[PDB]
Amino acid sequence: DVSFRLSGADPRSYGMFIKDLRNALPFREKVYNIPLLLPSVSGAGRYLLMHLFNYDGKTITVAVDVTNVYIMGYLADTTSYFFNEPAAELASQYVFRDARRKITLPYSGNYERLQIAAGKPREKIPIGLPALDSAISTLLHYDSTAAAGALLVLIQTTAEAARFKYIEQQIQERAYRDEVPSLATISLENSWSGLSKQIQLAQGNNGIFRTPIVLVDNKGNRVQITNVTSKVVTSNIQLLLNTRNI
Ligand SMILES: Nc1ncnc2c1ncn2[C@@H]1O[C@@H]2COP(=O)(O)O[C@H]2[C@H]1O
Repeated sequence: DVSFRLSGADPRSYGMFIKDLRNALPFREKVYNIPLLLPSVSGAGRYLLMHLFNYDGKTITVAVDVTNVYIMGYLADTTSYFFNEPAAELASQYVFRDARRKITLPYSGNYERLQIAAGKPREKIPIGLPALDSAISTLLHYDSTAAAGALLVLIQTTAEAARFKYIEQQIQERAYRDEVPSLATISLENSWSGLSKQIQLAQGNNGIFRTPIVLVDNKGNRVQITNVTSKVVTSNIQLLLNTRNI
């Protein structure tokens, strides 16, 4: 398992949590020095448990699929909650079995579906460590509209920070003050599957992307990624989605 406590949290302790989260995801190889997530994991081993504590020390446990860093569902006290999608229904056979009741949320975990349920797109929802405190508090007691927003904060401050060093550093900048995600943050979230695919294809194409990827850089400017010498490949991306799952 991995844990993060908002009480006494600082940029350093958040960084240690994101390092713990990356290190809990299995890999058999690295592609251009980036861990390659597994094509498949059978049984309960597919799911990592993340224990998150708000400023007041109240806790949820979040189940994460270790093949793709997707959040499946979470446990709050004696109630489990799962996304309305087949991967999450399967997860509910293995995690949080001892919950008194299991609620299926009225949405999948897709960003587009969560944004419709929340009533706002990601670009308008402030993120940061205070926002994550609020999200844990929201998820402790069922409210499906509030939960959608809280889940968009939770996904970006955990899974997306695990995937990209830049996003980890953006949340560190928001340790004591929330701010809507940067243009580069949204670009990277949207591009993870595409970048993962092109980096794996670059093995066999001399490090050259078969299809260049258009991103937004840390200054808000267009950058076209053509090959593995790009900063996004050498420094930023931390995990690759296996091409078998694309
Ligand atoms: N259970 C989930 N199902 C689908 N997407 C999820 C889930 N949990 C978190 N996400 C995020 O929603 C996003 C939608 O497709 P993405 O390529 O952007 O990557 C995904 C994940 O980062």
